[PDB]
Amino acid sequence: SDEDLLHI
Amino acid sequence: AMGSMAEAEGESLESWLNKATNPSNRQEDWEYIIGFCDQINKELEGPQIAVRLLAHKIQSPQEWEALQALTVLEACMKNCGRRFHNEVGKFRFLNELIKVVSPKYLGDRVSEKVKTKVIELLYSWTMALPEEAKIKDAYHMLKRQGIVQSDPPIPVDRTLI
Repeated sequence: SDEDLLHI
Repeated sequence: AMGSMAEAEGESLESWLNKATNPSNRQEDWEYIIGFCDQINKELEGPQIAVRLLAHKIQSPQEWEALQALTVLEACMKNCGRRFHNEVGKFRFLNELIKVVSPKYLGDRVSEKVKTKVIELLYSWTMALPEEAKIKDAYHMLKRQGIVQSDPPIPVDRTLI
């Protein structure tokens, strides 16, 4: 339960 | 559906946030800032709700509102324990801060004050919260991408490691 790092 | 966020729990916590982040505030009203932490400490889903609420206020287009939100977020880190730390240490929350500083997202329409305070907090957390692995992952990536060139100076005292 958590999203993936927001790769910018 | 959306949980307690849509219920009285959420409405109450956002009501407390409005007060603590009202852009009319002459200055920081700690009567409302700390009171928000207390509500979080008594609520079963206080941390989950709170961080989503804080993330939203921080992404506000209005400077003073976002800044006070960052102050409340700081207060919560020092007054809401591990249970709060653990929710901030998830990408679900951290990606929201990243949008504030990355030009590919909100980055271009956010004052420099806000973005630097956000950087200072993330960094400060890597020093103070080593067991929150995801926070440095988010920080180092901001470095690896030139958003953060050099670690910033931060407020420190004897209680900080």
